[PDB]
Amino acid sequence: SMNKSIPVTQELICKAVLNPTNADILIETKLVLSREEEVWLFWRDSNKEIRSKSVRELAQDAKEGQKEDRDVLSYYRYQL
Repeated sequence: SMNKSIPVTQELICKAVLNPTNADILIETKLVLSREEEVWLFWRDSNKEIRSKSVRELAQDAKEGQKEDRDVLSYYRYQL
């Protein structure tokens, strides 16, 4: 609501969005560290294949003009 919660609908959406968390990857992005350290992210394309790519690689591809990279970054920001 206007800078508030009204948690009744909040707990509905919280319970609901965790059912497609069991079926997690809509293209929902998961964050895993390198374990040298770097941040990698995982998502599944339309043809249902898992893809991985570094965040800096995404940044440089966006600066290079990749439409799928644009889509992935926009989806990631909106998910955040």
